[PDB]
Amino acid sequence: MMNDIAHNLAQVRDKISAAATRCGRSPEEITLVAVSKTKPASAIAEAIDAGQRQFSEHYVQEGVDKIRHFQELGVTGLEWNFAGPLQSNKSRLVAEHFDWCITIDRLRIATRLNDQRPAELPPLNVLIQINISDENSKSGIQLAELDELAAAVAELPRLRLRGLSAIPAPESEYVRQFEVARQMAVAFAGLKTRYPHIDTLALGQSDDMEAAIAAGSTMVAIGTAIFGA
Repeated sequence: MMNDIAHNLAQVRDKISAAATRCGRSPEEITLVAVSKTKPASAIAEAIDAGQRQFSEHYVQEGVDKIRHFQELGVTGLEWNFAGPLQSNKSRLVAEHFDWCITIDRLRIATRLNDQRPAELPPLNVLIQINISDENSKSGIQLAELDELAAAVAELPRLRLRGLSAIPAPESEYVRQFEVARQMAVAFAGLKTRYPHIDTLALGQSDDMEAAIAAGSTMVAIGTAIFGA
């Protein structure tokens, strides 16, 4: 027998592996992040018992409480991503506790995170979020704004610019999912030619995973398919 979370993780990892191989990539090129927002520490603990080490949280206090909880238990090897929209007033908590911030879309927030990172911690890994296809969102920048933001973020020494992220508008057609993901892959490839250690393209959830992986995503973030509704 397996518990549901372990079963689900095995299923998702296998789908990712098959997609990678199918498009000529090594499965190791794709990092699975478990989206644990709204799920209790006990659920994360089951995921950890099933080998999962990287988790994404959307709400600052919830995430910090979980991070502290596992620190207190002495659980090692975890990586925590903050992937919610970040309000200025909560930036210090993120800077003090997270390993990655996925949603950088303004210089002011990057600068605060940089300035609030404790001296004893590694630099905070960051991705610049692109609004690639969502006319109904104000989160993420337009691609035309990327050069300006990336140059500024790259000069913040307590951050490490690692690449790009995006959450496309939901799309029913595979061909459109792929076209949008391809646009992100092109932007990502270009960024690599201009900055060091650009190695992360955070793109794709369950319904658009196949398109994202085929296009070049390196980091997929899955919630419901791991933890249930």
